[PDB]
Amino acid sequence: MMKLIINSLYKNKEIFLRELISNASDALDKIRLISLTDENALAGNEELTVKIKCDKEKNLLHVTDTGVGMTREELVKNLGTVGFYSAFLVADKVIVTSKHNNDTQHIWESDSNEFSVIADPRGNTLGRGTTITLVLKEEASDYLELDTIKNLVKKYSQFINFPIYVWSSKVWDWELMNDIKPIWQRPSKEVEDDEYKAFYKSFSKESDDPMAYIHFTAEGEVTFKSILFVPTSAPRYIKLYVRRVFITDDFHDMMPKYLNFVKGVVDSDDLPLNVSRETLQQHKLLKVIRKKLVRKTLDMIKKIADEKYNDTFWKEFGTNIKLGVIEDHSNRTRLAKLLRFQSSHHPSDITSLDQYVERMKEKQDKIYFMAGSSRKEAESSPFVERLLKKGYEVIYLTEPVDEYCIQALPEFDGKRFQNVAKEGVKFDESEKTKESREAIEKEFEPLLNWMKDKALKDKIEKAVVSQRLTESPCALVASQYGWSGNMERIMKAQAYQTGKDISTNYYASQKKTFEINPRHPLIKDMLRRVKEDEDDKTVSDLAVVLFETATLRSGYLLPDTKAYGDRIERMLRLSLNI
Amino acid sequence: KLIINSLYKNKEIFLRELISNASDALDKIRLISLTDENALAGNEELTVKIKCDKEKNLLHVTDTGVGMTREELVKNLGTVGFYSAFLVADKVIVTSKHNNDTQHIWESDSNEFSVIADPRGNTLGRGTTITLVLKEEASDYLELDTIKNLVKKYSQFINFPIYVWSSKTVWDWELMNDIKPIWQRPSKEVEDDEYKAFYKSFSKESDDPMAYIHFTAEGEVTFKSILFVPTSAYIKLYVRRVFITDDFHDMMPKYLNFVKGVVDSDDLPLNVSRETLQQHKLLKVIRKKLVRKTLDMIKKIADEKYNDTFWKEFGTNIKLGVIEDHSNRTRLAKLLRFQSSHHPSDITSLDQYVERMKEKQDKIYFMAGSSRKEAESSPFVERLLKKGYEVIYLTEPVDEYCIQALPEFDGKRFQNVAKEGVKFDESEKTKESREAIEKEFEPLLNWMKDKALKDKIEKAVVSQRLTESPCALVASQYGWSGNMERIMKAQAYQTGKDISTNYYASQKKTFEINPRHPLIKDMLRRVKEDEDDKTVSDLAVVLFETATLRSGYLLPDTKAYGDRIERMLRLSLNI
Ligand SMILES: Nc1ncnc2c1ncn2[C@@H]1O[C@H](COP(=O)(O)OP(=O)(O)NP(=O)(O)O)[C@@H](O)[C@H]1O
Ligand SMILES: Nc1ncnc2c1ncn2[C@@H]1O[C@H](COP(=O)(O)OP(=O)(O)NP(=O)(O)O)[C@@H](O)[C@H]1O
Ligand SMILES: [Mg+2]
Ligand SMILES: [Mg+2]
Ligand SMILES: [Mg+2]
Ligand SMILES: [Mg+2]
Repeated sequence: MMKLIINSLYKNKEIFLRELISNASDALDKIRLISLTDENALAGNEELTVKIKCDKEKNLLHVTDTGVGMTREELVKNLGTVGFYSAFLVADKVIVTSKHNNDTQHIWESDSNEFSVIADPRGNTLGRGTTITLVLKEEASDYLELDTIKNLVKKYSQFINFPIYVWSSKVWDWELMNDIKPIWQRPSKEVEDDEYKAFYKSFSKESDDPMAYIHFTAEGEVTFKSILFVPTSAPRYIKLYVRRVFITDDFHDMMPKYLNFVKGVVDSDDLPLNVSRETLQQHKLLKVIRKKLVRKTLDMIKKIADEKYNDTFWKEFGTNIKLGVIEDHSNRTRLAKLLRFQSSHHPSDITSLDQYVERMKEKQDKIYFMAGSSRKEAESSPFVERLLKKGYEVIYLTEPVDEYCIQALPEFDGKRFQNVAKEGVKFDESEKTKESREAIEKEFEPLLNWMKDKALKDKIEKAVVSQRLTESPCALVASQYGWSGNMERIMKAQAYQTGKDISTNYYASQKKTFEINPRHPLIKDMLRRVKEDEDDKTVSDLAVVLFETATLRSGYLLPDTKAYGDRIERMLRLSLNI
Repeated sequence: KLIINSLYKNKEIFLRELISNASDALDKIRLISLTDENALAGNEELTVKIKCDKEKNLLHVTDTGVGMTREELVKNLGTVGFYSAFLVADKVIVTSKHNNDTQHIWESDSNEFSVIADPRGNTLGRGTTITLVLKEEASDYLELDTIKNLVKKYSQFINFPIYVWSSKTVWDWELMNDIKPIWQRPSKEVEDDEYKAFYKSFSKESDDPMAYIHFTAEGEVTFKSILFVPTSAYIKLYVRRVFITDDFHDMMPKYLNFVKGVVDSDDLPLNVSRETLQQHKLLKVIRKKLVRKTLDMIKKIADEKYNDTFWKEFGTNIKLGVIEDHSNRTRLAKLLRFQSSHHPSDITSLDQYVERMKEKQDKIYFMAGSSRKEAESSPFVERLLKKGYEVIYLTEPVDEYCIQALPEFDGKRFQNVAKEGVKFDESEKTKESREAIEKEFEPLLNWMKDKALKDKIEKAVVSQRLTESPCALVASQYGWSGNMERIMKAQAYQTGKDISTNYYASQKKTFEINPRHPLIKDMLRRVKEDEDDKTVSDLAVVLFETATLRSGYLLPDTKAYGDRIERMLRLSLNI
């Protein structure tokens, strides 16, 4: 898009200046950074400033910085291959006078297409820096006013930490337009809400408010002031200053990987200023600063209003909190309180763990969960039937990270987690219920022994009477430390996309505990016809099909769909005549 | 203090690491001299001079390389490598002169150290001398007979002159080294064992390379190169025989990142910057020639070895190659291997599939699965197999993508058996017989479309691809199959999210039925008797839900499926 930018930004026509001030300030950051390890880098031009002149006589607008500038080699690359082209929205011809420490002064000219670089016939005028000169077009020929620049600078120079002067009448002399003092250095009581929002937009754009922000000052082992932000959306970051001097935004180990979405500034008066980037990154004080940034980020996330947290924060950054529980051992408890999940308590609303706890029964000491690939799968599962009926709430885990997240959290507020698809599910039992159960177990013993010893031999660990089923005839339960259906699934996907066929593992190719419902009509009939004739194949063929459907119902992959299907066929044939 | 009596087996390797280091220092100062004329001021020469001393019990390894500054001496020297010098000595004296600093002396007694300015001052001009005060238990190294064979043993591929202090019965330096590079020699004269020894000199891998190629490039650019294929999953750039770098990451395309070798060009600029030389026009011409010659090498590998060994290791690289490299796609397509229904385990080439194709067969049929077993027991391939058509099986994630980037092989288009478009030719007697049976089952076709499976299927038709299977779900040509439903939705669940309202995930499929199948015949038989019957209603849904799993898709509602199954199980027992 050559000339297809002028019309798409006819709204933001005045931003040409903001884009130039931005560039000037960046150039000033770079040379100031070089001078921290080179005592005579400022020798060409002592001051670090932004100067703007209106040359209405010649139709020129001058933006002069005393920054790093550009070399002969840098002029042909950087100025060619928003941004710098923003100048062409108000200028037909663009000329930049520039002087770098490692080369002589040159003048770069361009209409918009081709280019040419010549040495400035005047010699070295700036000493160091760059002057952006714009041959201002007809409709833009009004910026060269004694108040237009004055007012535009005073709104687009906000948050520029270098002094900006304009050549003005009063005698023609420079006049300071901005305030050099950083807003992160100002006390919180004085900084307005709009100012914090405007700051967020100034270094990340997007023209929408941050989700949240925190402005703090640190006391103790290390001293620094900081402003941190939570963006409104997960993008699909942190600027470090030492004694008010910009150093870098390339330090990625500032925040742990789970809090990578956080944006902001850190200004430390304790870090070494007159040192290299490699030395500062591995500095011991940085690890202290980091621990403080994480805690203050979590303070900020915690402060988000209840509804907004669930409806907005959780939706974008819930996974990050889940990864946080796994990574951040020292902040685990704070993070566990930030977790939100779906549960049987409501069809869609998410719940905290504290809210789950408050809803618990007096003698319930396990936080129950069902892990699936979708809510629907998890909620229509055979394992939640009795729990739900008797009023136990079950958390539903529908993302693959969820199970590693729970698996990394031994307890929550004195309560241990229990996977309903696994051994360890308990119901408080009255003496009447308890005894009525023991009678059932003995009544169904000839069916349990038949299933284990012949019908389903070498398929199941054992066959028992279940206490977790309502509507379902049977289900497959994994051992307490074994793999569930959801884990088998997650692992098989991982072993296919990356792994080298982990078929003969340990607790992957193992048999499960086959639990039956003594009140289900079909199991009742099955007990009857087995005691009469144990070698009745019609019952034996029916046990296999029932077991294989339980496999699917339980969340496990079927070992051979061809055979299963062929059984279903035979069943359907002897269910009619076909 | 756990290396002295173990590292031894390789016990005399202290010299190899010291020769290697000297050569690196020599390589580095020469690299600086290309842009800087004042680099070789202290010394004009670039040598390695080893010297023996019986009386003082000292062994000096002297180089005229870059040298080390005082700051570097403290950091670099200390904790394979430089430490190996403590296997034969218990005190290493390092004298070093660098262009940016005065001459210093570093000494270490394996534990502690010290670094002071040399009392003698500048005696080296530029470089380092490593003095070894040998142990009296392993001081055999100061013997002329021993040192002469030891330097030749570890300087075969060192391209700087190595000298030793010797005499003829007149003391002077002698050359134990031929600095003409292996790549610059004529291809005929270089022995096979020399190419192998060269591979281990820079890879430090011990084992042989799987394959190698040594060629001289001609035409648009001229260079000499030796490229290697390793046995299990870095290119050195030289200009005018002068080492430049090995940090040019894009020398080879990403798919061929396993290739190791050297490139020596007399057409590239020498006295220029690394940044500049990386973007030079001739380098891209070299890059294109490296790929083609690499592929030439991969093609020269014998048949069995290719499938048994190359394919097992780098097969995935070739598949990624077909996708990445548009220019060499046709060359790469011929390197692809897949399993097929021709043999239970053997993999086949596409040319081999083509040679087996039927007279008037225009398509290469493929079935994609999570494993071979699901692919080979798919309803989709039933009649193709029976009629003698071969089906390629795609059991890996990349496969789907690989074939997709290949619009044709040798004039043939690929056909997914899970998708509409499988062809079976027929005579007028077969075409009319089909059109008769098709109109015979049409009442059932509309009953399944408008009653039984009203909003679950796109259309119900009579299949020509089944033998044993009663039915199957067939995908649209512009739709997703079962395997692609996975690949996509096991990444929307894994990474993506909110893909319920996707492109075509909740899209209905074509429900094909087998007219010769007992259950489909008796379903047609009973569809005219009542129709309002809930037994055939259940029969058809249960069969449709079983066809789904059987077709590679997933069951909408598993519970409802279970509930159906058990009502049928009620009939088969209590009745
Ligand atoms: N005043 C200046 N002094 C020195 N170099 C400059 C100046 N203005 C522009 N440049 C060079 O031109 C390049 C592009 O500038 P610009 O198009 O504004 O993008 P940017 O500032 O790098 N990033 P953005 O903030 O998105 O515009 C910069 O990387 C500089 O190297
Ligand atoms: N003769 C020498 N001249 C200049 N520098 C040297 C010399 N010998 C060793 N060094 C320095 O000491 C460092 C450590 O050497 P060494 O322990 O052999 O590892 P390395 O040379 O970096 N790589 P490698 O030898 O493959 O393990 C090197 O990085 C060199 O900078
Ligand atoms: Mg910019
Ligand atoms: Mg069958
Ligand atoms: Mg070494
Ligand atoms: Mg039921």
